[PDB]
Amino acid sequence: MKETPLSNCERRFLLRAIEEKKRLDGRQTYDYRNIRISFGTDYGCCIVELGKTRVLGQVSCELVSPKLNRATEGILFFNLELSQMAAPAFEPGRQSDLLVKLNRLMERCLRNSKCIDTESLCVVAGEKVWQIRVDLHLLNHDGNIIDAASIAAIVALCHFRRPDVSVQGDEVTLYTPEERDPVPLSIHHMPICVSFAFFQQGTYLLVDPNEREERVMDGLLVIAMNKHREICTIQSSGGIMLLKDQVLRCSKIAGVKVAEITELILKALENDQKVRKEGGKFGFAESIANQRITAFKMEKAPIDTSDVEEKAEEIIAEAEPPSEVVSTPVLWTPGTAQIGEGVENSWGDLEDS
Amino acid sequence: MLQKREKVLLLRTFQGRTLRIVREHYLRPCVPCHSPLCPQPAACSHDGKLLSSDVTHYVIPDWKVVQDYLEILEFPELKGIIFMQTACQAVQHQRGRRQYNKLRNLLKDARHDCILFANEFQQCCYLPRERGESMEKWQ
RNA sequence: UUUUUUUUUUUUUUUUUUUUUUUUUUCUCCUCUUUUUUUUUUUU
Repeated sequence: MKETPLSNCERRFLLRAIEEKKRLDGRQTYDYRNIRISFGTDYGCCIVELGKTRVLGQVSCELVSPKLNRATEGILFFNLELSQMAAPAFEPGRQSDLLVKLNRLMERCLRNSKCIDTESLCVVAGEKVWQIRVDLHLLNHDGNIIDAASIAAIVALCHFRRPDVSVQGDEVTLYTPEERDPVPLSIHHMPICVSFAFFQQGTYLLVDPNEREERVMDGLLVIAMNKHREICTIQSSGGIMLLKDQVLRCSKIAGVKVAEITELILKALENDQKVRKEGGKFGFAESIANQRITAFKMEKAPIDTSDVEEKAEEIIAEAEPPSEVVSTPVLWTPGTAQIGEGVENSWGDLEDS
Repeated sequence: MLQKREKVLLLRTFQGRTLRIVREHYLRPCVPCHSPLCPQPAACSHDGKLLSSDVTHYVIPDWKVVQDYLEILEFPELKGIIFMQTACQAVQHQRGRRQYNKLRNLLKDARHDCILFANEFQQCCYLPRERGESMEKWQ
């Protein structure tokens, strides 16, 4: 199956809007759709919602032997993924020219910026070191997959907490959250992606576009830039043909937006740590809105486990015992034996000769 | 203008793996000579540190006289020194970082008569190795 | 007192695909000065 086609009335209406500098959902040009984060119970797991998009991030680490060369660092996998349920079009092996540009954007940003400290993830050299592995999934496609994926990866990496080890002399030991407290990571900076869309041959631009606005646009400009004033990647793409003042304007815009987004992320992580430290209840369950028609909650229930013995006993007692015709095995010659109705002759011989 | 040539190299990595990396080299017509008797000013215009002619002579170590005897050539009475870039490269690739930093401070200083010359970037002073050789003799 | 005739918007649709983070170097390196090394003891 494919996705519904685009009519010729919506295109005209969207372009009349864009000309008039008014958007569908009311938000003006330099705005984001507001954000809403939610944390799991075990560390390094979050659900970010930008507008109506969803991404699931989950970090996980493991101890391996560090290849050959680079004997004093650790490796860092990544794996974006697009879930068949995100949108009709996504198909497990039929959208192979978006996955590549997305994985590349994500990896170049996160791994070339050098914000994670992969220096201090060794135990010995030439021997076991930690191998982290980020994982993202797209749940609901409504445009701007990469801003949400980047914020998700950031939060998931800034909420993880490793295991921890004791090393002295030439001897290892591995603890557990009851034997020793999990340990945080070291994060230099916060690289946060921003996207721009261009409309009718660069004459207008719109920040943070959604999926209809994504189908009425010429090309896209992405500018990934960590906090302070330091750019980390740019990738023009789509169908665009650019000037030189516009890249600078865009860089300013991305500066502002990454400032605001980092503000938000820091505040949310702080609130989450405060909640976890007070001693209250946390998790995916205690996030479900209760003021809403589509939610229902039920505490525990002993059902009545008073009768199962009797029923099982009568059932076992009330049925026919195994019968008693026992079969015999036949021996032809050591190596082959037969059981069943058998064959008339011992074996065939000169049947046709 | 420039004239491309090549330079092979035999780098030995820490794991015992050697390789014949090939690399580039671009000659030029006019390497500045940072002298006050260069018979044409404009072609290089001498935009740097520039000697003043009072000396009797000029002494150029070949490579070793600056490799080890360097500690001599700081006395502000010595005047009229010019370093061949091939010696500088020898000391850099052979004597670590301390001697090289002392040499480069020496150069980067308005107290002595030290300059540096682009022997290897000049179009008729460069010479390629030949059958049967060594770094010393070529040097 | 001025008749009769001069065609027009390409035909076609019922195609198979059995992969997967990365990717590839840079050398040897003078740590300055009262010492053996003090040590019980009690109040936390």
